[PDB]
Amino acid sequence: NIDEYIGFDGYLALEKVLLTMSPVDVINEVKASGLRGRGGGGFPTGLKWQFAHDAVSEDGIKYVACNADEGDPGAFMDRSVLEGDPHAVIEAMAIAGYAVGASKGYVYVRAEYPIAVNRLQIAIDQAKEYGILGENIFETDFSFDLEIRLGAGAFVCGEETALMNSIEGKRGEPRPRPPFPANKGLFGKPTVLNNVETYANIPKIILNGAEWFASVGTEKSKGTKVFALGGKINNTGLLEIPMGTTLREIIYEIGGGIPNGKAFKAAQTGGPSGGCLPESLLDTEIDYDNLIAAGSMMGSGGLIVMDEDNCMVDVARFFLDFTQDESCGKCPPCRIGTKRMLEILERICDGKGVEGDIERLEELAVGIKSSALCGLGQTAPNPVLSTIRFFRDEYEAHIRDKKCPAGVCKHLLDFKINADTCKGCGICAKKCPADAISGEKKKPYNIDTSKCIKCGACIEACPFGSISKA
Amino acid sequence: MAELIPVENLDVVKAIVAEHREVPGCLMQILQETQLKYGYLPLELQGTIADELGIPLTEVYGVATFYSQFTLKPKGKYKIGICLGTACYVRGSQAIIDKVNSVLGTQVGDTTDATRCVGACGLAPVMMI
Amino acid sequence: MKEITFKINGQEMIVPEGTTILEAARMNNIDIPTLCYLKDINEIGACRMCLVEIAGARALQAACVYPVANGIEVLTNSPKVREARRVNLELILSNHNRECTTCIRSENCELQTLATDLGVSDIPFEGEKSGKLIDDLSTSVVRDESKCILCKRCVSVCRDVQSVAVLGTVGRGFTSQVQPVFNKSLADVGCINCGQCIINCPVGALKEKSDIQRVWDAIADPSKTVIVQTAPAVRAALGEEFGYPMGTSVTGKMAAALRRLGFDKVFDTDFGADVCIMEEGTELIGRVTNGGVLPMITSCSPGWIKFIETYYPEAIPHLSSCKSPQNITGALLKNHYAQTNNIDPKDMVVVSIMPCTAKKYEVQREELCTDGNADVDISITTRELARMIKEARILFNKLPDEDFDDYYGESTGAAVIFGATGGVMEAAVRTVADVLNKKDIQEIDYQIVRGVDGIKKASVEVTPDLTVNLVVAHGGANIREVMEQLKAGELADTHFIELMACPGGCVNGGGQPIVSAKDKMDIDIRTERAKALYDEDANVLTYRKSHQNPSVIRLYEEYLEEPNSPKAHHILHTKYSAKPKLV
Ligand SMILES: NC(=O)c1ccc[n+]([C@@H]2O[C@H](COP(=O)([O-])OP(=O)(O)OC[C@H]3O[C@@H](n4cnc5c(N)ncnc54)[C@H](O)[C@@H]3O)[C@@H](O)[C@H]2O)c1
Ligand SMILES: Cc1cc2nc3c(=O)[nH]c(=O)nc-3n(C[C@H](O)[C@H](O)[C@H](O)COP(=O)(O)O)c2cc1C
Ligand code: SF4
Ligand code: SF4
Ligand code: SF4
Ligand code: SF4
Ligand code: SF4
Ligand code: SF4
Ligand code: SF4
Ligand code: FES
Ligand code: FES
Ligand SMILES: [Zn+2]
Repeated sequence: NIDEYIGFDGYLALEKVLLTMSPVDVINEVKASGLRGRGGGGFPTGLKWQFAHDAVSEDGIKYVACNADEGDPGAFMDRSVLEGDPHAVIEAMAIAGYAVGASKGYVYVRAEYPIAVNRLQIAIDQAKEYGILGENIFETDFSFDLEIRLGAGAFVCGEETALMNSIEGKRGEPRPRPPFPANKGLFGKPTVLNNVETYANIPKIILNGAEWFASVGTEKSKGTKVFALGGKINNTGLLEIPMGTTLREIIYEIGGGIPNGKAFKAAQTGGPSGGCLPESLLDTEIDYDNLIAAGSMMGSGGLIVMDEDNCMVDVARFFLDFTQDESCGKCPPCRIGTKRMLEILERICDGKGVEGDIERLEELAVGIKSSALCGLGQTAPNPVLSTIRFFRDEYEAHIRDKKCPAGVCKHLLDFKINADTCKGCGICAKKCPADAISGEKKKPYNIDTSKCIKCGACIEACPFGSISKA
Repeated sequence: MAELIPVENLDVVKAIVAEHREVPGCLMQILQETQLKYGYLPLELQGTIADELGIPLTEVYGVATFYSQFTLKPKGKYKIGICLGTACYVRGSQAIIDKVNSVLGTQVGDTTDATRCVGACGLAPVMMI
Repeated sequence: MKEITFKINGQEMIVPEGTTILEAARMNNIDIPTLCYLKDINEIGACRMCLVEIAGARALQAACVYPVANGIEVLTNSPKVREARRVNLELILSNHNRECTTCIRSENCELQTLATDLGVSDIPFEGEKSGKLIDDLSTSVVRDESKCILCKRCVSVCRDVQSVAVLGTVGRGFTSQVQPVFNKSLADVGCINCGQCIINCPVGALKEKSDIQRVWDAIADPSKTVIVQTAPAVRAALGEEFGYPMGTSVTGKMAAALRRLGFDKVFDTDFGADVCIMEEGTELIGRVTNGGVLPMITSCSPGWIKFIETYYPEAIPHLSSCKSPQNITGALLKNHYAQTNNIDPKDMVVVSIMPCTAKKYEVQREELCTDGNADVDISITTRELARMIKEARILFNKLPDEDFDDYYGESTGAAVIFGATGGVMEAAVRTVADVLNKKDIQEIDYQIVRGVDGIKKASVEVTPDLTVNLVVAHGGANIREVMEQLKAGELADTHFIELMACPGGCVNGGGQPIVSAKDKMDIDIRTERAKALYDEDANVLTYRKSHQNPSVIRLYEEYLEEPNSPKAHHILHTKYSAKPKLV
């Protein structure tokens, strides 16, 4: 509702900036706010606007665009503000188009979300009826227009230069930089790209004042950040925390603790580009500077929490297989170097791995970290680097001991019956495909671990449930 | 939903191809329209729509092979969708696959499909005809 | 131009805008590896072998793609860069088949030079490669993806500078590979047998059809007599694969070598080219005097004429009914020599060399037949000849010199310049000026269109009553754009259109042995082909004009009457048909 939005102090930000303050002044204010990029870049955002306006253009036109694409699975962050309040979103590019001198722009939205795609077109239509988007904006000489672009959320397309090639209609081809997209972007003339969450606080900082935004948080990073929790958690939902939050407070008192009486081992943040944060650093703060020394990245703002029941090797390839199909394939590191590590632990999880290979991943670790072209490549071993610094020992349970204490790493376990609880009904023996179960009536059946495929069809075939992963 | 070859190729390609700007652009917008009402992307008709556009086939076929955002040819008459997500892999359906391999025909991946989780995880596995 | 400052290894340098680190370092005697880059065409940096350390950077950057800035100090001898490139070379080595004893170029493959240069010691990384198939069905060019390392340069050179664009990338991960449209063979799709597809691939994944076994079968039969043939431009390329300095004529030496191989008769393309130029001048006079279809266009290359008949069937009535010179030589040799020497036509075999790879297509064509017999039954290339002579492996550098035989091997400079770019029109205007106005010209002023290189325009006053315009277009983009403007009919005024399939003349043809991208950096090789050809031309001590040869008029009033006789209309001119298109 456009009338309910303007009753929430709606579009007051565009009224003041088009009548009082110069485009030079709005750049100086965000530098006083200390805002930096929340998309994962880590660069100061207002600094790139200085390059954007001051650059030389052959035709005098400049583009400004927005990033509304979500990369990490389960990271439901950008979609909520799209379905919650998109009027502040479209208001923000009009502030952005005022600062650098833009007349046209585009919005990139995924076609797989029927919730917000139909909603945002309604917002665009009503805004131009008031005169907000279009010509003669608030009786001024600045004209800015928009056109919706319907993407489908390709995971490799989230890269900055990939948005430019997406609207050009070619494949999602990341080109090397320099020249920068804020210097040579669409049609060889500068563009501006920012995430929706950056555009959220823009009407706030101009109305409330940037001194309040710098009043909350640490000295290095100012302001607040939003996350989207997930994993084995008691309570699922959305949280709004400021700068200054530690891990042990967020998992227990706010997160609701570990469900079903289990205990914490490690928590993954940042999706496939981040890493796993164990119990040893629960007292630590979360920050741009803090996590990069800890071996992770903020990512899309997700959170994956874990319990005892999962194998750390099993969660290790559970991220990288998602990125295996999502490489664009052009640099040889992110093309063939990625599958190199898959076949290593695949023999390990089956038990074909051999000694001396714990050091073997580290030479490939520094290579794809260094010579990767798009940002997927160097952050592909970011789970791999973190898991071997802190959790190095339990690989030898799979290398030497050939046991999986978690009980999900399948091809090396064993099944043991509990003769106290099991009656010996033999229902599991009939449903065993390998005929590896032997025994008689009223006596618990005995197992041959040599013949089992370890498919595990027998364990639920026991109504008593006395079969254990030994 | 799928009104065969002739009238739809004519109707949809004589209507919403002829615009300006969006160099491939809105062609991707009609590509999804094809999988909105064909279920596949035609082989010999990319050449027809391209000669209507006057641009060769390598870039559109490259767009087709680049994204996995749509489907291709293989459709005999029906499809058999076995739900094999993580919760469904806890349940498992391998003996059912072995069962159809000895009666119906070949293994997964060949016509005589693979599905992500669609909902209703409590009744795993799900057979989708 | 804008002057910008940098420091390379502590040495200051001022360069204009657009200068990258790679070319400036090469200018300042610093050498950096590359597979990704080629001049003006392919700039992606995707090989990631050209890494140089830049101070203050978060990660390393590729030298070819990185543009310079003011005052950046950079180094190229760190442990970081050497270990990174060692890791990447170890990684990229894993795919291509290490069976280098059967790699077609073998010693010239520069990947081998990078391997022996960067001190790669072991291969710790075994594994499984892509999906294998070999499309050995095309009559000219065969692919093998087991050796390809996906450098994108083949699709780039076919897409843009040729304006053909029949290749592309498919799949994700390992399923990414270079393919034509909808994975059929190259024989049924709109490939033009360009030959620039094969000459720029860095791994030999693109290959010819080695058809030497039936050469050996033909020479192995004593009852079959063999007649070999030398193209007028092959002799500037043999020493290249013999390591000779630039532009050395090995003409009499290869004549003596092919005589030592035991081949029964030796001849050249020169005389048939002279006959073709005289004939083409005769239909020039016929079409001008009768107001025929304008402009008229020659048929020297099979490539672009196949391109037209597979692409533009509406342009048929402007062609020339005559064939290529090699077909003409084959027909005259199997008719006049056969009748003179009483040797059965089906007991003779004729083999000829020409570096243009499209020729293997026209031997497939059945319509170029004389009394149901193909004009030439077999042909090999310069690389094929190099492989065969290294089978013979005769010690080439110590041969004497010999001359060809009578009648059909005589020499004139007007067809020494036949192999150059535009010498056909030069000889044509020479003979038409000597016939119609008794004018003796050797060189023609050329005004090249500004902004486009490869198109050339002139206006030569053949007669004071009739002035003839000249258009020379070589290179695929040039042919494409002249086709587009003649489609609207903008250039109805001119009379000559010179369409040449390969860029830079047949001295830049496909069959010539490979040169590395490093040697193309210093001097364009077509320049030294031009200098060797021009030194051969200026030293011709007897004749500079085509029709003044006694032997051609001897065969005219002996056997072929006059040009455009009805019998010559049946054996020297024929019609062309359009070809099916499935692009
Ligand atoms: N958000 C996601 O879904 C996602 C996915 C993977 C990784 N990431 C993160 O995003 C980061 C971006 O990758 P990167 O670090 O290779 O790129 P990057 O350093 O270029 O960071 C991206 C942004 O920084 C700006 N930038 C960087 N250096 C600049 C300079 N000198 N002058 C002006 N602007 C400059 C770019 O213009 C761009 O807007 C990754 O390192 C990773 O941490 C994000
Ligand atoms: C490989 C790669 C993938 C990225 N994917 C995304 C994405 O999906 N969503 C997103 O908002 N930003 C992504 N980014 C960050 C963008 O570069 C860009 O920074 C973002 O659109 C703007 O946020 P900022 O304010 O931090 O610049 C990605 C960067 C890289 C290198
Ligand atoms: S790292 Fe290389 S292969 Fe991976 S997405 Fe980037 S360019 Fe493509
Ligand atoms: S794990 Fe499978 S094969 Fe082994 S006993 Fe149980 S049901 Fe039989
Ligand atoms: S495991 Fe269960 S089904 Fe099998 S014999 Fe024991 S009690 Fe019976
Ligand atoms: S291209 Fe491959 S097979 Fe051929 S020589 Fe080079 S490395 Fe060996
Ligand atoms: S076929 Fe040759 S030129 Fe083409 S991409 Fe592969 S290696 Fe490069
Ligand atoms: S032969 Fe010609 S058309 Fe075919 S791939 Fe090579 S350059 Fe392209
Ligand atoms: S111009 Fe090139 S393609 Fe044409 S015949 Fe000569 S070498 Fe062959
Ligand atoms: S994954 Fe099968 S229904 Fe959820
Ligand atoms: S050409 Fe090799 S890295 Fe650029
Ligand atoms: Zn395990």
